[PDB]
Amino acid sequence: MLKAGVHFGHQTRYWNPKMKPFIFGARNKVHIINLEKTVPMFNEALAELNKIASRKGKILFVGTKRAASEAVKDAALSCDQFFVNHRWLGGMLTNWKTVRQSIKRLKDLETQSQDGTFDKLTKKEALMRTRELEKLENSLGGIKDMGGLPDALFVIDADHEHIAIKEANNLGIPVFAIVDTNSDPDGVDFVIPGNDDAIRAVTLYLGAVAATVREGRS
Amino acid sequence: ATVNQLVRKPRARKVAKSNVPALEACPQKRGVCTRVYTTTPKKPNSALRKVCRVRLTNGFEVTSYIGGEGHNLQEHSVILIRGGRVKDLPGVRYHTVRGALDCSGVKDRKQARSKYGVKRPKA
Amino acid sequence: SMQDPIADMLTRIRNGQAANKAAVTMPSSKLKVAIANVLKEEGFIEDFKVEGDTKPELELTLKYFQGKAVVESIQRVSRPGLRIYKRKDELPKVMAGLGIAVVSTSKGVMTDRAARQAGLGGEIICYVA
Amino acid sequence: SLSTEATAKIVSEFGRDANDTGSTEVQVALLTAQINHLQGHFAEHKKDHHSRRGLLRMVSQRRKLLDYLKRKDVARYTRLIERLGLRR
RNA sequence: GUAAAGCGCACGCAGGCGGUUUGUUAAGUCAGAUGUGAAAUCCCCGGGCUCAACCUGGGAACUGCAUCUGAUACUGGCAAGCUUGAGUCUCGUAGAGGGGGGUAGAAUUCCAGGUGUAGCGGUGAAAUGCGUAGAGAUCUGGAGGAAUACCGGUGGCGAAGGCGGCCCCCUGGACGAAGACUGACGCUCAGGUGCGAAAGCGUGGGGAGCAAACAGGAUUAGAUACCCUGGUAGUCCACGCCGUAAACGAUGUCGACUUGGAGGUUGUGCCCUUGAGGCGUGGCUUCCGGAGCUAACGCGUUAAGUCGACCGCCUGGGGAGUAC
RNA sequence: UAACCGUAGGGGAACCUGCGGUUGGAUCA
Repeated sequence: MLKAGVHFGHQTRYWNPKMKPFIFGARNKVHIINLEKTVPMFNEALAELNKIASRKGKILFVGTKRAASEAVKDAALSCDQFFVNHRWLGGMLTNWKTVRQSIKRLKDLETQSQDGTFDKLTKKEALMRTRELEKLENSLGGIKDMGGLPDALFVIDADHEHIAIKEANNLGIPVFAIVDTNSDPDGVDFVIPGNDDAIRAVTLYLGAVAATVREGRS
Repeated sequence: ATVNQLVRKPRARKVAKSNVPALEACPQKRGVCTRVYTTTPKKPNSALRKVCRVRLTNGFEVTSYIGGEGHNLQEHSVILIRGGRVKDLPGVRYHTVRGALDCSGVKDRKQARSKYGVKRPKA
Repeated sequence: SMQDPIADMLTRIRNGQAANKAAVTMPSSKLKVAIANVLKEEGFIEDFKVEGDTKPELELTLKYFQGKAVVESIQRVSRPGLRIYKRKDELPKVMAGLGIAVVSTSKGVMTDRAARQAGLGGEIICYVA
Repeated sequence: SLSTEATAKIVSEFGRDANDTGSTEVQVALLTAQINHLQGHFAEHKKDHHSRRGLLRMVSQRRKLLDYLKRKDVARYTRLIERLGLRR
C-alpha cells in the first residue's frame, strides 16, 4: 500500500528465464515483479549504500536512457556524487588512465569562459572550442569530480548501461542495479527487481538512493 | 556412475600393453642377426639408418637398431637386444647393445663412453 | 520431498538464501524441526516456528551479516542408499572447526562438537558452513 | 469408459459402507468390470493399441491394489478374489 | 545439448529408494567392556654396537570378527493410525489419440461420343514423344484410384513412432471444479513383454498420380547423373515379418525449491457480467531474459540453475559398430 | 543437383536415383 505501488510490472513476454524468482506472476500480457521478494532488496541494497556512504566513498549513477538522463542529476549531482546520464564512454572505469586525460581539457576548457580568457582568438574560434564543452561537460561533466575509481556503482536499467556494469565487475567495483524482467541480473551483485522504466519508478527510487547516501556519512 | 551401478559393474582396469615382443620381463635378449639393412626413415627425416633382423633366443624374430657412428655387424654375428624403439624406423622398436656378445662398438668415441663401445681412451 | 524430506529442508534453506529471501516455509517433521533447532542456537537462523495441529508447516527465518548472507554453505551427506554413520573419533569438522555438522546421537540431534564433548557418535546429517 | 448405472451400482456392492467409492474392495472390483467388458472389444479391431495401453494400465493398477490388500488384511484379499472370480 | 556418452518409446517382475504420528522392538547404528586379531614389519618414546645401516625394551596400532551390558535420535521390523503423495467416485471441457464402417466434393488419368483443325507437349534452348488413322483445345456421359484446398495457427492430441474432409459405431488418455471416498496402496526399474517412420519381405488383392530399375532424347571432354519423354517394383488394402532413422529437444523418468516480461491454447471462480470485455485461479505450450550454470555457443521455473531417488551410457583417433 | 541418417535399387570409382526423417541448410527462397 506504500509508494512501491508504481513499478508493479514491465517488459512483456520477452522476459529472461533468469529473472523468475522475482516474478509475482504473469498476467495480462506482461508479468509482475513480486514486491514481497522486492522488500528485502528495497533496503538490503540501500543499507550497504548507507553503510558505504559513511566511509566517504563514491557512487556513480548510470542512466544513459533519455527518460532518466535529465532526471538523474538532482539525485546524483545535487546530492554531490557521481553520475553518467549519457553514452558511457569505453573505459571510464578500466582505461580510466587515458580517459581522465579528456577530463583535463574539459576543466581547463571551463576556465576559458570563467575569466576574460574566453575573448581570445577569433569569435569563430571560441565557437569551435565551446562545442567541446557541450560534448565534454556532457559525457564527463558529471564525473569530472572523480579523482579515482569509485567504491560502488549504482546503475538504473541493467540492460542499457550494459558496458558500464561490465567494466565494473572487472575492477572490483560493487554494482547496485535495478534490473528488470528482460534484464540480465547475473552481472549485478545487488539486484533490485523493479520497473527499469516508468517515469515515476526511476525518480522515486533514484531520489530515494541519494536519501540514504546523503546522511550516509552521518 | 552410482554406488548401485558400481556394486554391479565396478571400475574396470586396463591391461597395460608393453610394446615389446622380446618381453619375458628382461633388460635384454640374445640374438643371431639375420641380415644387415639400411632402410630409410619417415617423411620428416632423411638419410639411411642401419638396422638388422634378429632371431632372439626365444624364437621371436625382430629387427633391432644398430646405433653409433660406425656399424660392424655380420649376417651371422651374435648381438644383444636391449629396447628403446625408434621413430624414423617403424617396426624397429629395439637396439643392439654396443660392446657385448659377438658384436663390436663405436670407434674413436670419447664422449658418452658408457653408451656405445668404448672404455677409457688412449689416455 | 516425497522421498527425501530432510534433504529438501537444506535445499529450501540454501535456495532461499541465494534469492536473498526472508523466510523459508515447508512441511514440518520431528527430525526437521529438531535440526532447525540446532542451527538456531548456532546463530545460523533468526528464529523458527510452525503452524497446524494436524497440518504442520515449518517456518524458518533466513539470516545475513552484510552484503552477503550467513549460511553460505549447506550440504547433505548421509542420504538414502548411501547413509553415513561415524564414531566419537571419526566425526567431521566442517571448515576446520568454524562450520558445524549436524549429527543425530542416541541422546538426540547435535553438532560435531556437541556429540564429541559428550563422547558418543551418531548418523551424520549435514555440513553447515 | 463405464456407465454410471453400473459404476455407481457396483460401488454399493463391495463398499463396506455407503458411497465409499474409495474402498479398495470397491475400486479394485470396479476395475475388473471395465477390463472384462473391454476384452470383448479388443477381441475385435485388435490393431487398436492406444486403447490397450489404458487396458494394461488398469490391469497392473488393479494388481497394485491386490498386493496392498494382502499387505493390510490377508482375509479381505481371498475374500474378494472369489466374488470377482479372479486369479483364473 | 554440440567434445566419447540418455536405450526409439512404454509397462513392469526381481532389486534400490520411501509422506506424517504415537507406542513398541533393539537388527542397523552409537557407548562401555571381554575375547581374539602370532611374532616380526610400520609408528612413538628410549636403549647397545665409536655413527649409521643394524640390533633392541615398552607402548601405539592391527581400522576386523564375535560376545555381553547398555543408549533409542535416525534407518529397519511389528501394532494402531493421519492426509498433503498416489488412486476411486460425480459432473463438465477441448482434442488430426486409436480400431472399424460409411459417405462427399475438387482435381488427375483413362474409355466413349460431339464440335473443331495443324499443331500440341517440353526446355536454357532443344530433341525423344503425341498429332491429318484428326492431337491439343473444348463439351457430354462413364470407369477408377489416391489424397482431403480453404479452416490451419508461432494450433491441438499421443509414451514414442505418429495423427488432418463430413458421418456413425467400439475405445484410451489429459484437464478443471464444488466436492465425497481409500489410506503411502508410491518413485525408479537389469532381465522380461509390448508398441516402432520410411524403405524392404511373404501370400493374396488393387493400381489414378507419382516413381528406384530400365529405355529413349539432351547436356558434357566424358555424363552409367542433374534436365526432358516414357516407365516396373513400390507407394494403397488385408494379414503376417523386419525392427532401423539426424527414431533429435542430438537434453532418461519422478519429486521439491529458485527474480521477471510479452504471447498462444483450454478449464473454472468472480466483476454495473451492462462490452469486444475486466480481475483473479489451474493444465499444456511459444518467444525474450536475471541470478546461477557453461569451455564457448548458449540453457535460464517446460533449466543445461539448487537438490534428492532409480536406471541407461562414456573413457583417444583409425582399424570398427567391423571380424569371430 | 543443399548435405546427412535410415532403407532400396543401379553404376569404372568416388557416387546416382527413389521413400521417409533431420538442420548438423546459404540467400528475404
